Amino acid sequence: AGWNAYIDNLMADGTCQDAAIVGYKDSPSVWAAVPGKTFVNITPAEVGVLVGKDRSSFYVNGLTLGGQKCSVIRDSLLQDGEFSMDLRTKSTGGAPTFNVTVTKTDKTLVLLMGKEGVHGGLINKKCYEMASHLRRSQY
Repeated sequence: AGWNAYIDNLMADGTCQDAAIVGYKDSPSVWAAVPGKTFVNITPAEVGVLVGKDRSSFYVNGLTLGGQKCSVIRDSLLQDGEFSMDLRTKSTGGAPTFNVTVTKTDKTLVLLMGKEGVHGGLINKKCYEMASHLRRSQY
């Protein structure tokens, strides 16, 4: 239990839709991602960009979570006093956008997917709290 409560966020959040707490260590794992959507399918590929040591690439093209290309809009996933990253699903050809806030601790990779036409500020608040537990988790 506990992790499922940060999954109870997406459900209790009237803004978020998906969510993925992912043990992105050597071998990645889904510590608690709402299954049936896409994030839970996070492998070291989508995590290779969500956490890759690369210092410039994906900040302009977009990350990938379960094969879903989102787009960092304030890369601060590395604890420079933030660990939050606004990577949103950007549209192409009159498509609809959506947003995801992705937070990171010292051993986990929390993600917060969310979309009603989503602004990307209340998800940024719900990822800061999803990771607020992973920060109180000492992981």
